[PDB]
Amino acid sequence: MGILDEVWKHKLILVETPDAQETSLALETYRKACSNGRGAILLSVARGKVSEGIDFDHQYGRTVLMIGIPFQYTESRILKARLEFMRENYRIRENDFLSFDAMRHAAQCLGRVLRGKDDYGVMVLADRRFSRKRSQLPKWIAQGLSDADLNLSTDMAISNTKQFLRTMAQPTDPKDQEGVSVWSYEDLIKHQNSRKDQ
Amino acid sequence: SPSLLTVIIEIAPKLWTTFDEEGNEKGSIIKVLEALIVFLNAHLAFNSANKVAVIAAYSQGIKYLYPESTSALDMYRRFRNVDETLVEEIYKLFELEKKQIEQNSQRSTLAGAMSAGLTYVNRISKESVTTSLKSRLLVLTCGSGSSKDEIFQYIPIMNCIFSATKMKCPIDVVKIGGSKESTFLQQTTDATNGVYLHVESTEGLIQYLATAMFIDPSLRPIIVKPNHGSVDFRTSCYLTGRVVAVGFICSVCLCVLSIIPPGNKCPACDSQFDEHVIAKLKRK
Amino acid sequence: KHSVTQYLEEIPQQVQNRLYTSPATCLAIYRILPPLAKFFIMAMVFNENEVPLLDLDKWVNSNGKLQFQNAIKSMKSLHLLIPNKSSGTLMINLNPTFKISLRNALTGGEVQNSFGVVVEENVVSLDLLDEYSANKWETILHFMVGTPLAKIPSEKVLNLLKHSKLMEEVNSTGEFKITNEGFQFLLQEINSQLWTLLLQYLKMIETSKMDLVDVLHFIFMLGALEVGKAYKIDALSETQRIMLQDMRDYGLVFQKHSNDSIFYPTKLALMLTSDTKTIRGLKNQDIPDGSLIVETNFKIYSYSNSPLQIAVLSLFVHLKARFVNMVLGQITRESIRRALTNGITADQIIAYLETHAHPQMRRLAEEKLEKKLELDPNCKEPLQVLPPTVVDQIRLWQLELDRVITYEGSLYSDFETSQEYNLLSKYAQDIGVLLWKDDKKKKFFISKEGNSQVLDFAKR
Amino acid sequence: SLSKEKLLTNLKLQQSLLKGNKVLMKVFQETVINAGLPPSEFWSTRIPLLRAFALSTSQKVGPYNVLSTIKPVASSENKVNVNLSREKILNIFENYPIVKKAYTDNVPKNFKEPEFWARFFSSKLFRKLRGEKIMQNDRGDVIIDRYLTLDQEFDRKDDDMLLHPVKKIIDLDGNIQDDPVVRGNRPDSDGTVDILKGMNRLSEKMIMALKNEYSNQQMLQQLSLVMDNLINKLDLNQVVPNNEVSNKINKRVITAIKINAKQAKHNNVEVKSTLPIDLLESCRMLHTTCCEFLKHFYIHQKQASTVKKLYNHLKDCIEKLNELFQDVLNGDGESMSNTCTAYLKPVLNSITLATHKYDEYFNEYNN
Amino acid sequence: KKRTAKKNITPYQRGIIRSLILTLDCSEAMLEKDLRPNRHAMIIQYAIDFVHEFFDQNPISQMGIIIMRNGLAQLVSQVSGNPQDHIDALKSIRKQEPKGNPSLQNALEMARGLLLPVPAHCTREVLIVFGSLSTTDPGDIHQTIDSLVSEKIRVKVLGLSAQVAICKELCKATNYGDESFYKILLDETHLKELFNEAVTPLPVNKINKGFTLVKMGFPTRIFEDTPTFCSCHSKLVYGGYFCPNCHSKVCSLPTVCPCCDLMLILSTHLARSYHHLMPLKTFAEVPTTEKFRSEDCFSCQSRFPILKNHKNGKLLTSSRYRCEDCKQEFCVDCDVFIHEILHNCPGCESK
Ligand SMILES: [Zn+2]
Ligand SMILES: [Zn+2]
Ligand SMILES: [Zn+2]
Ligand SMILES: [Zn+2]
Repeated sequence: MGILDEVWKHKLILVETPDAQETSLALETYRKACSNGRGAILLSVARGKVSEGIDFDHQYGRTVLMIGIPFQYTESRILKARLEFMRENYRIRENDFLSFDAMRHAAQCLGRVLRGKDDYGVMVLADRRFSRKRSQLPKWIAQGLSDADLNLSTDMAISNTKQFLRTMAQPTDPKDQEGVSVWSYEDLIKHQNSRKDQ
Repeated sequence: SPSLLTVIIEIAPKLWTTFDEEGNEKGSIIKVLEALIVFLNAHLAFNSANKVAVIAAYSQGIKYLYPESTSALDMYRRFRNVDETLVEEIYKLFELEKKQIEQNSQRSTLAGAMSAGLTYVNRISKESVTTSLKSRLLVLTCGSGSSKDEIFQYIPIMNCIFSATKMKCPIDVVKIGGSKESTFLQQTTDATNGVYLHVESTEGLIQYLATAMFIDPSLRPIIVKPNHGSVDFRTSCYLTGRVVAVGFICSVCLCVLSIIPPGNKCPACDSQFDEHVIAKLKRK
Repeated sequence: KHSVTQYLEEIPQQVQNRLYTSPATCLAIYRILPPLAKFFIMAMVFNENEVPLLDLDKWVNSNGKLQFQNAIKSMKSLHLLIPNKSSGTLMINLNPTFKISLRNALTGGEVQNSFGVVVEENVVSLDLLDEYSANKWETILHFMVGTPLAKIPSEKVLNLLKHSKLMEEVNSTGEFKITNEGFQFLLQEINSQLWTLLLQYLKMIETSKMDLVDVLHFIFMLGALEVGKAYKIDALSETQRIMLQDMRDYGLVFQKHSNDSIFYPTKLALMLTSDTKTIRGLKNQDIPDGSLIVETNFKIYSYSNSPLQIAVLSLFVHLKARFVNMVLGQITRESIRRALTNGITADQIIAYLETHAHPQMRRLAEEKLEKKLELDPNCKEPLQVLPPTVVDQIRLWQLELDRVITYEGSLYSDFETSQEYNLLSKYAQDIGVLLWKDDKKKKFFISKEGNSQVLDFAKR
Repeated sequence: SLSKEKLLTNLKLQQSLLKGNKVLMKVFQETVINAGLPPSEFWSTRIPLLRAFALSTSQKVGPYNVLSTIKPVASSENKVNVNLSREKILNIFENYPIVKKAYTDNVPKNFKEPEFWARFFSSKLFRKLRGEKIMQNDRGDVIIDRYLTLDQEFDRKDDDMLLHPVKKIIDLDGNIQDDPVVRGNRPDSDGTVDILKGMNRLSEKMIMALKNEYSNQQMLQQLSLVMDNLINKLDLNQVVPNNEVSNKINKRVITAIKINAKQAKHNNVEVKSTLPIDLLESCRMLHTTCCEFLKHFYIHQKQASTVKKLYNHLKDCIEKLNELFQDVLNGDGESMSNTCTAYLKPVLNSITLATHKYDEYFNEYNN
Repeated sequence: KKRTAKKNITPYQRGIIRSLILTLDCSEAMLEKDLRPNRHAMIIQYAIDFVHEFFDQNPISQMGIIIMRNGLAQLVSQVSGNPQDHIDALKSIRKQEPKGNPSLQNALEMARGLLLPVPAHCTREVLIVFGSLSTTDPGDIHQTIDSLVSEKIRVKVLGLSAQVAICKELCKATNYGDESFYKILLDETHLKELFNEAVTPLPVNKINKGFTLVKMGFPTRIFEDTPTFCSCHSKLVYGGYFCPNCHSKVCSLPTVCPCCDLMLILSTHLARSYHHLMPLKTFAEVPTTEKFRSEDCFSCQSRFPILKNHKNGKLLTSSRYRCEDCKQEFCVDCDVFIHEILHNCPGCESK
């Protein structure tokens, strides 16, 4: 289709390819483009090497996606055999373990897009099955995922993220609400929790 | 097109005595007061019932006269109410006079008067969004001696000018006193599109008033009646005191200094200058 | 509009001075003159000496001389002044009675007439009897226009309307319908209506026991300000008292009951001269009650209403079923053809809509307005401040029923040479006053501005 | 890039700017062709115009989009010379050497306008951009196929020329597998991988072409109280308010005011000989710029001889204008000559004053 | 519940002279539909407003306008001190429509070239109204930024609805590090006030730099009318000014003499400056129950003070926002008016 032409018109595309060297080269160009003007898209694989160690800071990551939810049994029955062992040896059923692994990889992918608290960034998902897994996710992800944000359509998704990006762009720096969530130098911890010694 | 003529009559009993001192004591301000009352009535009649206002400047402050801030809590007869109320207030003000009143002769609150009057004009215009008021104020001053040109009021006067121009409010001035062209006032009327009138003392102004102090409401096709040229060769050197032509103005200080630089620390802001720059100036 | 000022100058000079004896009348007529004349008169009032005209010419500059002629022609027509060819020059000065009366009025004169008012316990409430005066005015308006029930008992008022031919109604059959006079009555909102009625009372009440000086004294004393105390009791002529009672019957006097008291100064006399706000059992709150409808879709959307007002609207639009806030009506070529049957011109209605029905069209006229006058030179396209579309449709209906073209001015001649004619034509094209011209005939029928300017240039 | 002496010597640039404005070339020639000014200083006044022009000129457009686009965003106009034809083709050439070389090689024969670009569509726009055409229209022939073969290994060697030893944060190479010697599995169909390498290579080439960096008190109160009383003493007879009192005084006031009205009125807020008017205007512009150069130089300072030449020329110009006035009085008469003298009075005074000031300074330096 | 600036902590220095080179953005991005006509039309309208305002408040500075179309920076108004030229230029542009991509780098380089003639005491500046989310540079950018900060050229930019990393770096870089100048907007009114706050001179905490006396002279109006004659545009103009030294006519302006090249001013420009240098202490809002002061205004005479015990109404607040040094009341309207338009505090003038 012509779909790639448009994203070309806006940003850069940087695919993920099996040879590690070329992958590293592409990744560093992605960083170099992000910190430069032109926006750049890197699309990779959840099971793949990219998610393993690479970090995505403020600039280098704003909006991860999860096209689909990662599952393995595409291929053959080694997972089936291990899962057989799992069920017989541990009181764990197939779909339980499979969902657990999938959400493990999903959370590992998602967590990369933040570094500090000054950073921020959308973390969308995409699949019907995700809606029921909302509890499998790690807690701190789940908290931000309110109920009303479930099975949203793409259109309301774009609306919401637009509002987000605008709002976060604001220099919302009261610096007195940050005495709540930063525990400033040597004191707020000292004061607060030396009193909380209760 | 209604107009808000807000006279600003200053009355220094020091300057009132000077007026008695000037020429003969052939009549106190009473002449001016009566002429002002009549002119005020005239304007009050001319238009379609357009309000007025009057402020004073006595030796130790200013106080309104006509709009008559909450106190309890003939001829068309509104003329009657305006005039009798004004005169009652002014007699009250004259009661406000004594030696402690004689004490704070250091200043002359005219600038405060003009500023407050402008604020009043803004208040009235803002409240009366409908039927926009082509307003314009006035100034009556008893020109006395003992100070050839008081300058400690120089800036607030010009701030008044700029406010006036932005607010589009011509401001006409009538100085009654010695033949000393009130330079700042002169520039004020000229810049804000006004009219200057340096009458002699004892003549019944009413003709002067009704002639050349009544054509500024909302007309302006008519030649104003200003005196001789209004040279803008502005303030004398802060250090020297002689009127400057080819100025020499420091910096962030902004003070205008004569051809005599003290060589360092312009004598209004402590700012030593580049001696290299000093020599560059001295290169002449 | 008969332009009562024209009636004022109609009356002869001696009776004009007779009127000028009354200072309050002098003041009231001062209120009416064009501003140029106002300023000139205020100049002359004090310097007790005639003044050459040359000064009063040089007082005014360029692009505003038209008003100079307006003022001088008006003042001469009503003869407030006396031009004086003393030394062959022009020694202007007012009718000295006018001057002295005015000057007395400015500084405590002896005008016991204007001072006829009395100050006492003005127990008159704002709504108090003001609502009664408004109700009387509405009742007479409805009876003249013709309501379902016309309680208008003004036998004198009815006689004035009929003999004056106030409205095209068959008074012989009792009809009170809209004629050309009736159409105008529907047109002149408040000042026009009150003025037409006052003129009618003047014309009808002109035979015997008039005392026109006392008549105008009473009228203007009413319009001047609240006389209040002792007005009806003391401050009135005998025929003056009769005229005051008649006016109070006509609503224009808000006299209290008991048939003997001070003058009851109703707001209406104020409305005679004010040219200002128009708003008047015990309920009536509306700064914008009149909820008319008029947009670009030529429809009638009404929420706010007033029964006589909406009847006036119906005078050029159909009615089918009155609704709660609305009345079934849609303005079309037929709707105004209703008034075209009465021959009503689509002229007064223009400014009427621009002014009336605005209590419901405030936001409409604001969005059309958009302050697109200072923005007009920059953005060359108007934002339909005064809707031209509706104007074009109305003109089209008017044109459909009319088919005739006329022009104002006067025929001109004595263009001896082609040079003068060509130069005058070029100057007129510069000023846009030449309707049409031709050098072959050396004639045209336009406004007198070109001739005026050429004559002034030649003589001075 | 821009320097005072550089713009001074940029003679071709200066003449181009002469072509820029008719007014400019006119004033310049009449300052030159009239045996007047060396162009050097004439520009020395006008330098900022030169700098501005030069910068407005040498302004390389970016590579980036249009460069790319020239392969993607350009798939429709199969007609003649499409949008930005020369611009697009030069973007292509800087973007891809191969097409430039092929077009150049196919100038003496085989026109690259219509048929060249037609076959180019197939050949290149299959080679670059979309998937391997392989089958279908294999019009990639002759020069097309040759350049295809070339560009293959060419892009190869380019990519070779691209490999940095990336800083060890990102080093995926050393990161993967080059820690251990392990035994995994792998399970995650040729072609299109080349497509991905194509887009990577394009982007990196673009970025690299950009890293390339190519009495008081007592009596006071007394009088005050007196007045206060007078006021309180009923009085305030507004009737007695002057009115004008002395008719004479009144008259005098009126006199003053009409005098002032007249004088200020004299402010009416159209020459005869249009050709002589324009000629005089040229003379004024000439004398103005001449004096401009002096009042620059006479202030600034060691180029005294230049000032001397300027002064001699200015004196010549003054005498010239004197003769001009003489001729004007002779021919145009007086009224027209009077109008000319009025039009030229300010400039004449200024230049005369400049001459006098120079004479004074020269006397001071000499004596 | 109050929204006030706590304190002004550079009331000692500003750049009084300026040479601000506003650079618009006329590129395909500005054609989206987020602001009522578009981005572009609203932008240019507000740009006109800002031009008027800025040349009012800083009436001694110059200004130049730059667009960014088709990746090119095409100067649309030479750096000049006459507002009308720039106004007309913007008028002309507004009827023309954007294209191409915004080439921030080219605009930056064109500016840096443009501001070279500006002398040392004058201060430079740029104001990028950046609208898009990308640039397209024909060169290194950090090269340019380094050249900029080498040439002491502060830059402030007003992004549209996003934050671009490079622009943030740019503002943080030139302005001596202290990042506050990359303010981006979230509403049209926010945009109006953005330009408004761009009008004023710009302090952060100035490094100790060269401060230099500047020669200038004031003119005197002319008298004659028929003798219409001009030495700055070579026309007939019914009467103007005289350079005190060059001694040649100059059409009305604060312009520089076109004969001897010295600055010309009257004073009122200097008066505007004075107003900007030493402003007032922000008026304090008096305590609701602890005021016990006069029940009126002071500068005006308003009747908006309190209500005296009304459950929640009186519990709200007491409109008595009163300035410090004169310690006199002032209703809200009077305080807003004083702190906006005229800066002579009424009472503080009088003592
Ligand atoms: Zn000029
Ligand atoms: Zn000069
Ligand atoms: Zn107030
Ligand atoms: Zn204060």
